[PDB]
This record gives sequence, C-alpha cells and structure tokens, in this order.
Amino acid sequence: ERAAKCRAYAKALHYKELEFQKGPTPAILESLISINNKLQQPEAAAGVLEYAMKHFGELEIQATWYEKLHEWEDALVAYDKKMDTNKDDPELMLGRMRCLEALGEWGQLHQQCCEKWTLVNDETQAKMARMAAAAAWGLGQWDSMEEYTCMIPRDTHDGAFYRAVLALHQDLFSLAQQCIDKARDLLDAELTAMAGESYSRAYGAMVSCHMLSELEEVIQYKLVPERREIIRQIWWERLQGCQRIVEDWQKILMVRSLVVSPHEDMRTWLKYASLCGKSGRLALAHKTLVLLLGVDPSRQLDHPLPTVHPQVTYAYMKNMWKSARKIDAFQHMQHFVQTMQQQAQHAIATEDQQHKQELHKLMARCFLKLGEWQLNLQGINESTIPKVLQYYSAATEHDRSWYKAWHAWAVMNFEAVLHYKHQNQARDEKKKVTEDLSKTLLMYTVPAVQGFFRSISLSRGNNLQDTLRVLTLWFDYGHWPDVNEALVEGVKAIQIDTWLQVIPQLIARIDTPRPLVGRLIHQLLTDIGRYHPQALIYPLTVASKSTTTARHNAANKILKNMCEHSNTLVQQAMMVSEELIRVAILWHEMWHEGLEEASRLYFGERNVKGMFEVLEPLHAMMERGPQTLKETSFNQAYGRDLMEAQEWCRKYMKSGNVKDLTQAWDLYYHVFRRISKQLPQLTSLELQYVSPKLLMCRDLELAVPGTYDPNQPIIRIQSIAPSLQVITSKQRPRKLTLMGSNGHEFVFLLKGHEDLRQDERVMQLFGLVNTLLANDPTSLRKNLSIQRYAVIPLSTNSGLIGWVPHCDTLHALIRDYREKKKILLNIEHRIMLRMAPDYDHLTLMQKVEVFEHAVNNTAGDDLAKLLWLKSPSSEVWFDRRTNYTRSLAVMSMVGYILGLGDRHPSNLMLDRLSGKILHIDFGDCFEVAMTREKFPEKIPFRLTRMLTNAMEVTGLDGNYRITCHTVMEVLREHKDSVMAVLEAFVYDPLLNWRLMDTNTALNKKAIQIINRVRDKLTGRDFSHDDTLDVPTQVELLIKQATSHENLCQCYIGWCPFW
Amino acid sequence: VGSDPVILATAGYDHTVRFWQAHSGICTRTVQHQDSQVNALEVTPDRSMIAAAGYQHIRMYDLNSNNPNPIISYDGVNKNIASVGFHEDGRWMYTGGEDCTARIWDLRSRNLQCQRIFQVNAPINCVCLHPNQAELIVGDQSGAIHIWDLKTDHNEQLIPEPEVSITSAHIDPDASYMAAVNSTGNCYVWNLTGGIGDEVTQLIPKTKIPAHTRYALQCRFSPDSTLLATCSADQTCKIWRTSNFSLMTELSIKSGNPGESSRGWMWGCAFSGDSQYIVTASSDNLARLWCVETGEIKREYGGHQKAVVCLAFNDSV
Ligand SMILES: Nc1ncnc2c1ncn2[C@@H]1O[C@H](COP(=O)(O)OP(=O)(O)O)[C@@H](O)[C@H]1O
Ligand SMILES: [Mg+2]
Ligand SMILES: [Mg+2]
Repeated sequence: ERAAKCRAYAKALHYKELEFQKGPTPAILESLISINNKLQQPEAAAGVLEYAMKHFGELEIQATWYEKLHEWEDALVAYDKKMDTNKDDPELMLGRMRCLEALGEWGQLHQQCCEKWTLVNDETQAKMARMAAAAAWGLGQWDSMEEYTCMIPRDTHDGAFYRAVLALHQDLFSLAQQCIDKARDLLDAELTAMAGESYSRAYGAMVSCHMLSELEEVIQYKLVPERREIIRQIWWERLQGCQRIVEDWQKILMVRSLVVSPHEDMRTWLKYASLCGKSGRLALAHKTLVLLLGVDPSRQLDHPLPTVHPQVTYAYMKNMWKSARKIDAFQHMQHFVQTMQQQAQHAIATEDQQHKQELHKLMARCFLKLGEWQLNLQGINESTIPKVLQYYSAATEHDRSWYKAWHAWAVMNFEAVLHYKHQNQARDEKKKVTEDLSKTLLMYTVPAVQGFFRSISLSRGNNLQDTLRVLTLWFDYGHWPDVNEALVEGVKAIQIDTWLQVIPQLIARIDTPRPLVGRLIHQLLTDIGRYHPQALIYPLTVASKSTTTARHNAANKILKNMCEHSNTLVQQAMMVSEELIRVAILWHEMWHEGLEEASRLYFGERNVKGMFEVLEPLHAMMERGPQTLKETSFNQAYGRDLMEAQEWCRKYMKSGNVKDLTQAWDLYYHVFRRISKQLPQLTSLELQYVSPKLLMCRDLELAVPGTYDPNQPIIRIQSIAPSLQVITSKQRPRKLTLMGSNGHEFVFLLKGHEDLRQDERVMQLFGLVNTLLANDPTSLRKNLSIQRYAVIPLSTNSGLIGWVPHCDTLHALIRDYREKKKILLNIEHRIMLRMAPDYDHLTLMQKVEVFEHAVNNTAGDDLAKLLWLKSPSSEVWFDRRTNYTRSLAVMSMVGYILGLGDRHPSNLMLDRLSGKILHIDFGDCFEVAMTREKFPEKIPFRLTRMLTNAMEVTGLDGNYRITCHTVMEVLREHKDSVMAVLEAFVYDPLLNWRLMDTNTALNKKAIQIINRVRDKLTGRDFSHDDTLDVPTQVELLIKQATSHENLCQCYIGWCPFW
Repeated sequence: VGSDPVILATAGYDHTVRFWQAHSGICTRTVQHQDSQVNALEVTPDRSMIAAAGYQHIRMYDLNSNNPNPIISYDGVNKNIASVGFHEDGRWMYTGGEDCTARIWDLRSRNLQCQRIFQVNAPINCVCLHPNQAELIVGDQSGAIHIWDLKTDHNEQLIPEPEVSITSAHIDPDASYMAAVNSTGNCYVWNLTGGIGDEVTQLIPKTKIPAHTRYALQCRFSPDSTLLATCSADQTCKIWRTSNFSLMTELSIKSGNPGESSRGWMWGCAFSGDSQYIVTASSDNLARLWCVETGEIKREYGGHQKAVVCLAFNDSV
C-alpha cells in the first residue's frame, strides 16, 4: 500500500505538469510544490519555488520568499527592513521570530518575545508560546519555559513534549514518561491530518521521533547509574553516522544538555562546531567554541589565546581563518605551535604518553594548516618555498603516517620544481645557468619523489593522483642518478597493485630514449607480468605489433619474459587479437577505401607517387597468400584482375607512359563496381568464412577483453559466437559477441579505423570522476555517476568497445516516435531550407530568425512524450526522469571540463531501463570542436530543447542546476587529481596527434589546452580576471548552452532543435 | 527602372532583386541574384546602379541599362558583407563585414582590392557615413561603436550599455543626432558637436529609448530629422519624435491571435523624401508602404517567393 500511494501522485504530477505546459498558473504552481513534496523530491520542488519567484513576486514580501527558500539568515535582515520601514504588523513579527528559532537565536528570540508582549491577537498569543519555550530552553531560564509551556495546549505534539523536558529538569520521571507517549500519538495522528501535504515536517517528524527516543535515554540517565558509556557511545556513533543539518542537531544536543554539559562532552560539541563551520554557520560555531573555552569571544583581541584545551583552540583558530580574521588567524598559529612543542618537550614526564602522541598529532595537523595558510597569504616564491617545506616536513615528523601530510610535502616539493622550471622558461624568453638549475631541481625533485611514494602507500585503493605524479617526475627527469635511486627504492617498497591504474601510461613510454628511465619501466612491467598477467597481455600485444621499431622490440622482450611463467596466455592472446584485426577490415573493404583514395590522388591531383603508396600495401598485403575462406573466395573473383592491374602499373613505373597506366585503371574500376554492389549485402559475417581460428576457440585462459581485475574471479573467453552482425555505416563496425566462462554473454563493437586510445584515457578520467562522486556525501546521496564502458585498443586502426545493454541513440528513439506519429524525420530541417535555401550563409541575425521559425513550428516534446509512453507505470516513469536529469547534468559539467565536443543525437544514448544518459564517441576533446574552421561549435555541452523538455517542468532550476553545482563543486575541490589525469594524456607522446589537427613545437599548444582546463576548474573560464564561483559559472554555462545565437550556428547534423 | 522618378528595390532569400513602381505595386523588372541572400541594398547617390551586399560579394546592377547583369562585383572578402554606404561624390563605397573589417572601395578604378581597411575585433554589423563625408561610424558585434576619421585615420571608439552587439547606427541629414540600435532592443541617441573642418565632432549621450523587447534590427532617421524609425524582430517598426523621443506611430504585422507563432520580422525601412511615408521589408515575402501619420498600409508589394530583408528607396532630382 505504501509503494501504491506514490503511484497516484506520480501519475497526477504527470497531468499536473502537462497542465502547467498549457499555462503557468499560481493555482498549479501551488499544487506542484505540494505533489513534488509528498513524492519526497525536495530539490525538484525547490525548483518550482525558484520559478515561482522569477515569475510571480506575488506571494510577495521578499522576506516571505527567503523564508520559503529556507534562507533564514537572509529573511531575518529582510524582515528588519520590512519592520523598520513599516510598523508593528503582527504577521511580520511572527516571521521575524521563525527566522530566529530556525537560526538557533534563542537570545534574540526570547528578547523579541518578552519586550513585545502586548500581542492583542490571540493567535499571535498562541503561536508565540511554542517558540518562546524552546528559546527559554536554550537559554536555561526554566521559569520562563514553564510560563510559556503553561500557555502551549496539551492537545499539541509540541505542548505534550515541552512538559516531558520540564519534568526531566525537575526530576519528575513518571510525568516525563507519560508526556512522551502522549506527544507521540499527538504526532502520529498529526501525520494523518495533513496526510501528504506538509513541510519538511514529514522529515522533521524524524527529528521529533529521534529526539523523543533520545529523551527516553536522557530518562535512562537520571536514577539507576548503569549505561553512561553505552549511552554516550550510541550518542556519539549515531552522530558521525547521522547527517542532519545544523538546526536539528542544536535541539538534539539540547536534549543531551539536560545531562552532559559541554565540558564533559567536549568531542561531541567540537564535531558539531566542526559541522557548523563546514555548512556555513560560523557565528554559531564561534559561540559553541567560546562556551567550550570558558573564555571570551576574545574581546581582548590583542591578547594570546588560552592553551588550556589544545583541541578547542585549534578549532577556534581554524574557525577564525574560515571567518574574516586570517592574518590574525595565521599569527595565532605560529605562536600556538611554539607553545605546543614546549608543553610537549617539558611537560611530558614519561608517565604521560597518550597525551604526548595526541599532542604530537594535533601539532602535525597544525603545521599542515600553517603551510597551507602561508601559501594562501603569500603564494609560491623564493621566500615561502623553504618556509612551507619547513612546515610540512615538520608535519611529516609528528604524524609519520597520515596521507595528507606526506602528500602535501610531495606536492609542495613538486611545485618547488615547477616554480623554477617555469621561472627559467621566463629567463630564456629574454652555463652557470644550468649548473645552478641542476642543483636547484635535483634538490626538490628527489624529496618530491620520496614524498609521493610514502604518500601512495598510505592511499591503497585511492592513489591515482600520486601514482601519476611519481610518473611525471620519473619520465620527465632523463635520469640523473639521485632521482633514479629514489625511484628504484619506491618501486621496491610500493605494492604492485598501484601500477595497474597506470599501465597505459607506462606502456606509452616503453620505447623511452632515456637509458635509465627505460630500464626501470621494463623491469617494473615484467614484475607486473609475474603477478597480474592479463592486465598486461592485451596492451603489450598491441605494442608488440608496432611500426615504430623500438616499441614493438621492447614490447616483445617483456612478452618473452612472460612466456617463462604464462606462455599459452601470451599465445592465446597473441592469436585472438591477430584474428580480430583480420575480421575488423576484410580484404575487399581495404580495397574499397583504397580504390577511392587512389582515384582522388590520380584523377583529381595528378599524384601517382602517392597513389602507388596507397595501392602497394594492398598488393603486398595479399602477396602473403589467402589464410581464410573469405580471403580466398575474394582471391578468385577479384585477385587475378588486381594481380595484372599491378602488372600494367609496373609497366608504367619503368616505361613512364600513360596508356600503360590507363589499362590498370580500367581493371581497377571494374573490381570497384563489383565490391560496391556486394557491400550493402555485408550485413553479417560467419566466423567459419572470415576467421576459422576464432570459431576454433574453446575454453581459453584469456580473460574476456577488459573484464580482468584482482578481487574478482577471472572470466575467460569460453567460446566466440559464430556470427557477427555488420552494423551498416561508413566504417561497418562489427557486433562481435563472446561467451563467458561464467556463462554470461559479452557483446562488443569491433571498430576498424578509429584510434581507440583517446577513448581509453577518457574512460580512465571518468573512472576517477566516478570515485570522486562516490566520496562526496551529497553526490553519493543522489547516486551521481557516469555510465562508462570497456575500451580495449587492438591497434592504431582498430579496437573493441563494450556494448552497453538496453540502449538506443537519442536519434533512434526520435526516428521511431516520429515515424509512429507520422512526422517527417527531418522536418525542422526541411522547414529551414524552405524558408532560407542558403541558410548556412546567412548573418547571425538572419540565422536566428530561421532557427526560431523552425522551433515554433515543430513539437518540442517528442523525447519527453515517448519516454511517457515507454513507461510501464508512473513511479518508474518518474524515477527514470530523476535518473535522466541527473546523469545528464553530470556529463554536462564533466564534458565541459574535458572540452567534449561533437554531442549530436547519435553520440549520446539513453538507458531504457534506468533512464540514465550515456556518452559515446570521444573524438573531439578539449576546445578542438570549437576551434575548428568549418562550422565551429559555440555550445559547451548539448542542452538541446527536447532534452530540457524531458526533465521536470521548472527543469533547469530544479534537479539539473542543483546537480550541476554539486558535480562542479566536487571537481573544483579535487582539481589536482583531475589535472593529473588530463595532463597525463595531453603531454603523452603518442596522443598529441589530435591537436596538430588545428591545421585541418606542440609543447606550446599542449600548455594552453591544460591552462584552459585549469581556468575551468578555478572559475577563470570566462572573464580573465574575475574568479567566478560555482553557481555563477554554471549559470553562465547553461546560458551559453541555451543561447539561440549559439545553437543556430551548429552544424545541421547536430540537430540543434532536438 | 532608374529612369522612373521613384526607385524601390526589394531583395531576400529568393535569389532576385525586384524593382517596384511606388504608386501602384506593379513590379517593373527583376534581376537574378544567385548563390546568396541579400544583406543590404543601397542605390548610389548618382542614381546610376544599385549595390547588393551579399555573402562574400557585393554585386551591383544598373538602374540605367534597364536590363543586363552585375556591372561590378567585388570578391575575395570572406564571410558576409553586411552594410553598404556611399559617398555623395561618386567614387567611394564603404562596407562592414563579418570579417571584422570596414573597407573603402574605389568605384572609379579596377582591382577587387579596396583602397583602405579598418580592422576591428568582432564582426561589423553596420557602417554609416557622417553627412560631412569625413567620418565613418562603425558598429560591431561586441557593442563598440567606432568613429573612424577618413582623414586623420585616427580611430575613436565608444561603447554604450554594450556587452551587447549594436545592430545598426544612423545619423540624420542635419548631423544633429546619432542613433545606435542593439540586440537587447535599445536605441541610443547622441547629440552631435559639429567640429567639421579641423574636426572635433564629439558625442553627448542624450537618451536611451527602450524601443523593443526583442532584437532591434535597424534604425533610421527621416530626411526631416523630425522622426526616428526602429525596425525589429517583434514584427514592428516604431516611429519616434525627435523633439519628444516619444512613440508617434507603430507599424506591425502581429498576426491577430496569440497562437500564430508570428510569420515575419521587420527587417528594413526607408522614409520618402518628404518624410511623409515609410517603406517596410518583412520576412513574410512582402515589402509594404505605410502612411507615417495614420499608420495605414497604403500599399503592399507582393512578388517575392521567399523572405525579404532588403530595401532601397530613392527620391532625387
Ligand atoms: N558503447 C556502445 N554501446 C552501444 N552502441 C554503440 C556503442 N558504441 C557505438 N555504438 C553504435 O555504433 C554506432 C556508431 O558508433 P560511434 O561510436 O558513434 O562512431 P562514429 O561516430 O565513428 O560513427 C552508434 O550509432 C551506436 O548504435
Ligand atoms: Mg557517432
Ligand atoms: Mg566520432
């Protein structure tokens, strides 16, 4: 019945939203925040209020708006302005108070209660009492409480509760006992009175039921003395565990205040004060701390701070920093630390060793702030570098373990290096120069390496950033002995696992020209061979068939080394990736593209030296003799012609005729016509014609491509399904499918002429991004992720791609809906050309009109509407939407940071079972797509109209935008991890080829690309000088993605109107 | 054609430039203009020939030889050429282009080359020449209005509100007022400090008219200097008094029901010599003749297959 109540809601919300579509009314708008609330969708509803504001300043008083927006701190100062300019107004005062009780402002709430007690109104007199009880409760003043309680009716949940508290102070336990049960039933029956349509009062019922059961433990804490530790444990544990915003915890602690004073609680309140800062209630956290100190809000500001409670001070000081006063904060830290080492070295008479160590750990966590703040106040320069390194090394000493400490020291050292490397690039723009630099860099490089190593070992599981950082210093430092020793030392020390994360990066430098670098890599890879062979074969196999000599050479040495312990795995994997390449582009398919390219160079460029270079491989390729039944049945129907077409071509090579060459082309065009006719008939491939060795395969030890990881039982290729569908396209990819040793099926896409290595590093970046979102509480709260897939490169040409199940391209879902509903597929298109035959040549102004014309004469639902018909129910429909909305905003932000262009309807798709969106085809990364010559993308990410429309109405205000800054928030915090990854494939040797494409050394370009990304992660992505905060930047971006002036300029294929 | 006392020319996405007879609505001759739409039409002060600024060319047909094809074409300039303007004394032609360049063309010579180039960052939407013939006002897509002194080559610039693009500027016969119209839908007016001959020629901000909610597409002063016309994307041409800066007459094609989605933008306008009438170009395939005082549609020029974006209107003796 419970999951049956939400169905009626979900369904009525559909029609309610479909109603809003026809005309936005405050009538609907009311019934909308309500139904989105019963459905316990807090944010989607918050969106409905955002719209309610920007369209109807009609429920009026900007103070009533801030109050409904739970921005109490804004509404208070808005009510003051509304009271000081107006009069007494019994209504304005009630709100002025509701703000104070939400803010935990008992001092002012009690003053405002008593100093204004004419209150001729009786309802004003009735409400008054509920609040002034809690205010009096916070201020101690129990006489004031009972006075105001004796005015609260005993028929209310509130009136029954406040008695239980007054009884507990006055030690009336049986009274308190009964008052709880009666307050429960007055709340249980109240949860049926407004059965659905209530505030955060359904979620605040948890707050009242939590407190009531807690107040029954405060009861347990009065006469019979046994559970003090057991109660304090559950109190403490169900607090680190519990996540309730500031306000509730105040009251929650106020119950615990009846028994345990702050001075005994200590840790309890510091954890609370800690949250008040992190959430953003510093004025409250301060007061919490002042109380624990038993000393001034430091009204004596010039004086030193009380060392009586070392932890509390540290708290105060870090609160002072996050507060305004932060040269003042830094200053109190230098001294505090100095007072702390004294209170250690001297005060410690051995018999105190726990105090000694916790005093040493607090100090470490002090130093780490000291260095952190020094860098913040001063930046990086010849003065601060050895000072912060001082602070960090000092923090490294006092905790020995602790990731942050070692990490920070490594980064500082690594940035000490960068500071000078970048300072010397500054000098050389305008002998003893390099000598000092050598001594300068070797000075900071070695400790950095060391630091990153002991940082990694303390990170097991999550150390991608630091692991990559080791590799920068490693690869980047053409090895001077000192560096290499530390590197060798680390590799010895650090676990082998670490390196799996980083295998494609290691392999990208097998053929390192530097002699000392190479050796370690090779040795490391071979050890990664001894354990975890599998995470190596595929990538090493690819490397071993490389045109670049030193690569495939060095690659083989490792494979040889791996046969000494895993031979047939190397052997199987060898052949399996060999046959898959054969299957990817067949012999005739290689000729078809090869006869096209050859006729361009000759019959349109007069190039025969290049034309011979197109054909000669295709001839030499076949010269090796047919090896499959498909290769032979080709060899009969076409072979002899081609063999003699080369005959004429080599008569021209020596004769230098033009009639010799015309016989060859006579033969060539003949076979072309034959193949071309057979190509739309290529819709399937049988394994027994195309590659027999694969049909041959049974029960291999080779793991199913990109399914190997430790922790998980190896799933191996048990059998390859005999048929591959040929996806009809310009590259005819294959739908290869394998059978697993578990029993499950694993479907793949065998692509033929696409360098999958970029897609790989992206999927890597995504992996990282996924971890980051799994670790931010809110992002984990909302299930925020990116559906990724497996990417197994097979060569520079080909590779495998994981087939995401249950998915259709955005383009597919439309084409079906459009044909079902008898709508011409490209109708917006045909509309545009009918209006403006030369659309592509118009001025921006002219284009916008034509574009707007098309939108105004087509339906913008489609996606929205087919997703409704798709759904088997409506809570499934609603969830699939909530899923879609989020997953998209996730990929909007991340895509932007990556610079992910080319997001047309065939490059993204929808999971038809979760709704979650999924990106494929990661060709155009970084501005690339925008930078291009023909039809530059102005857009940052696709936020097309039918996308916007499939979300909830109030879309971009609701779930989307919120999810945008949540995601973007995470990114800007962990910007270094994100930059480690991206830096690791921009400056990657083999992958720089996608930036010299600005034509249709590179060091300079690669630098920009990376700056561009940093800008995006430090809010400098728009204006050069303003450092824009998240919500602004996000707003700016959504604007940019929505602008008609941007979308009309998009290549027509991108379907800027879908 | 150009022999008639009135010249009225109309061009758009339908590959023709059609000439109309003002007083009737009959179309005299049509010319072929293929490969492009027409962005701006302007009849040379010499009444000899008309200029059709299009995509990467400015083809000029003849108003005398009453039949042939483009006398002159000007090529080798990439992206659209948006505004055309002439110098009274025969031989100068000014253009603004999407290629960020204001260009001066010598009409009495050869070369697809141009006598001068004025480079700005961001596309130029309009180019208009001060009556004194010595200064060119150039409004770009960034929202700057550059005044370029054709003598001193000294460039001076001015941004009003702009972060927003200025769509067209104009300056009245009597050189007392300058107008600029932007994509927000605002119309700026300035007072003209007549420097002229050892020139100061400075601008003093007078009013900002909230002309339109949608794009404002072109602004134009009446010969009179009495009125100011503001065409826009809200299917409207608004006519404002220069004494008052108040709305005098509104012309609109606003359909007649909220669920029509429009059909037609008010792309261009031109006043008659007496400033008694106004000609109107619209994306609904029709040029229109309006009576400025009543706002009565005194004629409708039907002929164009596709939309209209251009007008040229001429009264000279
Ligand atoms: N990971 C995947 N899951 C499901 N289908 C895919 C996947 N990758 C590609 N496809 C299919 O292959 C088609 C073309 O592949 P795509 O990656 O867009 O390459 P290209 O842009 O070179 O055509 C898509 O329209 C889609 O149906
Ligand atoms: Mg694609
Ligand atoms: Mg692609």
